[PDB]
Amino acid sequence: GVPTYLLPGSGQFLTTDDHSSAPALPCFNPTPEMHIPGQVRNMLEVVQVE
Amino acid sequence: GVPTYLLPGSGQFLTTDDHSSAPALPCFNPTPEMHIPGQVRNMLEVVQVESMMEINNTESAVGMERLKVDISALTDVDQLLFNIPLDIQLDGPLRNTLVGNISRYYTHWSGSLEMTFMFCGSFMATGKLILCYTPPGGSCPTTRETAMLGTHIVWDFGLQSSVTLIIPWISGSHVGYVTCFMQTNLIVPSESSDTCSLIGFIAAKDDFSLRLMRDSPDIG
Amino acid sequence: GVPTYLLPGSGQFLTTDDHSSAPALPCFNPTPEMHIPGQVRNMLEVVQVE
Amino acid sequence: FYTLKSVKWETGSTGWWWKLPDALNNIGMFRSGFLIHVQCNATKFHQGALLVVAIPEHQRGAHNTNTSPGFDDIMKGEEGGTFNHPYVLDDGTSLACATIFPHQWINLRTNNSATIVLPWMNAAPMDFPLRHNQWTLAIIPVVPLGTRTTSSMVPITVSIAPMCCE
Amino acid sequence: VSETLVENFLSRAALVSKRSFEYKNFFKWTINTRSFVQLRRKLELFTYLRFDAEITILTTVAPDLTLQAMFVPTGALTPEKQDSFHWQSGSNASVFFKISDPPARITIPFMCINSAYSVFYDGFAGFLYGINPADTIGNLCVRIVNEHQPVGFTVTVRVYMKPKHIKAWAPRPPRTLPYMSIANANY
Amino acid sequence: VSETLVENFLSRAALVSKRSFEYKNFFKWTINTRSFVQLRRKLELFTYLRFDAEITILTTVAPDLTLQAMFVPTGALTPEKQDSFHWQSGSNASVFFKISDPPARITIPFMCINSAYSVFYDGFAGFLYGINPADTIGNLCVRIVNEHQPVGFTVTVRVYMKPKHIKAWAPRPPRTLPYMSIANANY
Amino acid sequence: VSETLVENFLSRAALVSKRSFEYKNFFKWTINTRSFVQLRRKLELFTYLRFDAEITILTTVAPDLTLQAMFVPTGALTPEKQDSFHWQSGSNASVFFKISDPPARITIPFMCINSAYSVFYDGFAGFLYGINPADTIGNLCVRIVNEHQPVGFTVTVRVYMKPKHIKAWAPRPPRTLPYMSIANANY
Repeated sequence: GVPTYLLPGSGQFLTTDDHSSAPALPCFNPTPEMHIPGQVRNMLEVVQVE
Repeated sequence: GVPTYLLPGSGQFLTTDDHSSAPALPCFNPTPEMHIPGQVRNMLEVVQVESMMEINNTESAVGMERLKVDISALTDVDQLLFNIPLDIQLDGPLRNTLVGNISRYYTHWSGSLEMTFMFCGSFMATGKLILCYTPPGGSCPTTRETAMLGTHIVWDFGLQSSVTLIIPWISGSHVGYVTCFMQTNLIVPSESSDTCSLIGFIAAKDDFSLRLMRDSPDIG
Repeated sequence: GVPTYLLPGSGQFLTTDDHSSAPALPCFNPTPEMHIPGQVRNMLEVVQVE
Repeated sequence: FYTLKSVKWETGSTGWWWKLPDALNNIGMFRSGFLIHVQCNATKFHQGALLVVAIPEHQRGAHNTNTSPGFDDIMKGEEGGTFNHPYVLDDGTSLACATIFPHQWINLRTNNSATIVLPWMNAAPMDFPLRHNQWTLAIIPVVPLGTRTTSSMVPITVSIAPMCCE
Repeated sequence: VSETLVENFLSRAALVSKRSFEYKNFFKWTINTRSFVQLRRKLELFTYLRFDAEITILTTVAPDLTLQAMFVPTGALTPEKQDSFHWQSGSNASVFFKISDPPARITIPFMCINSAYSVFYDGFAGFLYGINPADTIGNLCVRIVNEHQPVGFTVTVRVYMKPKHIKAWAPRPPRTLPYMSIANANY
Repeated sequence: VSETLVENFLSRAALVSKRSFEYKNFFKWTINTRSFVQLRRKLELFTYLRFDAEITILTTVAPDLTLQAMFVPTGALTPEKQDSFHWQSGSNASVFFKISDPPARITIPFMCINSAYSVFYDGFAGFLYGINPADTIGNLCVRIVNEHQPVGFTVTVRVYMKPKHIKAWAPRPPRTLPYMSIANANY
Repeated sequence: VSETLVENFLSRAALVSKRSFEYKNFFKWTINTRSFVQLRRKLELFTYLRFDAEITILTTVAPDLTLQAMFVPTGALTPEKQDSFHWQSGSNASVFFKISDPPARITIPFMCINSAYSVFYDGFAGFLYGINPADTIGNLCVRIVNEHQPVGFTVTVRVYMKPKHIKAWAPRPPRTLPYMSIANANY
């Protein structure tokens, strides 16, 4: 086995960091996408509307 | 040594995730495979097999007398015989079917169904029947003169002993009817018995799909 | 540091699994091999003897 | 290519089951590919249907008790038993879903013959034929018969032929 | 600007539920996201959107107690007594976690039958106004798994939600008057 | 569709056994899978199948107690007293785990002498109806390893089973009448 | 067949020693492998063999106690009192482990001066029958490192041995009569 040691900051819970999560229902297919008009990606497309 | 730190969610125990496990008996050989016929890999190969259904949904019918209907010559003229509500999660004529008992496990379903009827009287007997299908947006016609408006087929035992009826598909989101009508009076010879019989089959087509798995309420 | 999380089954002690072990005396030389006759490798060589 | 004793099917009849390895055991014997031919005969005036099915590993169950069945009730042998309750196949599995097994329909209007080829189906390559009932040939009358008069004989005859028994 | 994307605009990971119980005995919270008016107003700006949950359950007590948290989707039955046989069913996601460990984490994928969640539904179900039957997700039931120690317990549970993998559609003007209830949008 | 494969259809990982013991002293459970009628009916649909076990033992007590869980295959002897010399034998899989740690996990490979488990056996052994002598797997005996502290203990053990690597043969119609016993299929 | 190799035939990892001590105070066990008659008979089948030890010490108590386990090879001195200055010597392998942690593990390489261990020695040392002076390995002395808490302790130590990297020579017929002692092979 590979040796290791814990850094300070282990076991804490931030609220802003992003990590992978364990799925609840593996091998479950969501319903697929569909081209719905009016998709917005950035909020600066909102503020340019008069 | 490499440094590390524990994410939140360590040491928990889910019941659905898959991971490798430590073996109990390492370097132990199982007995090898052998080509046993009838191997199934996907459960949609099960539901495409046709199965009988309970046509005679009336009360006081116990046992294997729920699978057939009677059409006596002296009794009925221009009378409807049966109807099938197309509600698989709900009780009725389709509860004890092979397409029914699988799809109680799953909760979302969509796919085209196929129904096959079969006559079982004598060689001599003839007579006509019509099979009106009604979409869920329309009411089930209880009169024949309104029943010719919907999609129907004129079935004649005599010339043909069986019939295939394709149902257009609709998903289950939160109802459709397949009804029958006696076209003409049954005529039989003097030697054969008067009472004949019908049997209805059901089998899903290949676009039948299931999405979300749950436990079954069928068994206690 | 690399992030990680513990699977269920950590810290247990099986008796059949094989893993690497920390040596007691590192950089210690054993006495070398020598061709001793009658070496057996598999136990089916024993049962074939009448 | 052996033949069995012909049975009489009437209105009150309710089913028949043979155990294939056993029912054929008591005739001149001690990899087996079974072939089964079932043929009844009637005139054009009779009517009715059957259901010839060959259920593998069919484990029966005693009605409304806790006692497992015995040596004589299971291995009747070469006579063939009768279903006490054909609608639940004597084990609770419904007859309506029984078409998953290899089966053919004898409908007296259309035809009066059925033929099922049964291959060797066991996990072990060897089998004890005195202590194991491999297949169970079962015929079940779904729609009973009827004439103007009382019921007729309409005899049914099962013909079994193995290949490469040992 | 990497800051103002919609995938970054709704990833706050705020609290949604906090209800304790003293040693009815088990905690059942519906998954409707209209709990706090801070997060609710940020979802008023879009008509249709699509995401996943990433639930985190944080637990503090006032002791080596074990907790079970079971997720139940829509259509399946929900338990009513703590030792019911619905808890023993394995057709639903359950997680077993202690108190001394770091808190549990589980993500819930997109489970509407349409292409997106309908935040606003100008229509009726059956025959209710503003209730889409394909919108709701389910509920998570949290019980404890121990024989109760006859001492002073106070088990308080906090639930956090980080909606990620956001896609949005049809931006809408924000709400300026305060809310009346959580069933509809009165003023 | 990735959902409806047989390898995914029988991988529920449900509970099979839960029997506590108070401080006879050790827990011995047979490995027959016909414990709960929910899992038993899902195995009625197939004639022959082949899998492995992946046992998980979850333990909660009502304290730094150490537990031994020993697996015993068929043909070998099973212990009858807690301090017997069968527990000291090393020709069988044992695992030593605490309570404070995350729960133990061990998988049991396919150990029938045939090509698959025979769920239904229309035949007799020796001379029993419906008992295949090559079908059974063994049993796991769980004892504690401590001198008993003379205080109020309540050690409750839960065992979970995830059958994976499934292969199936010969689909069969499901059962509609409820069970009478677990020895056979009466009604 | 991967099952019946000699490297797989003697890798059982069984128990060899179990002797507790109550709070002389420290546990000293010789490393002779002729402890249990189950493992001893499996070593009767071969004349000369060669391996390494892989000791595992499992410790349960009836509390955050720290344990020292020191290995002493042959020729070096062994301690007689718990606080002796032989424990402070650093010319021998020592391991410091707690109770709450998972148990300690240490492997001991092949340390005979010949090419293999002589299980049977038809000869004399000096001037004893059946004692080869190059056969013995040493002994491990296990003490505790704490000031004793004046309460009821019961510290029980179990030692396991997995001989791996096996090579064997000259197979021999097994023993059928039971043993008289562990010094020789009387009957």
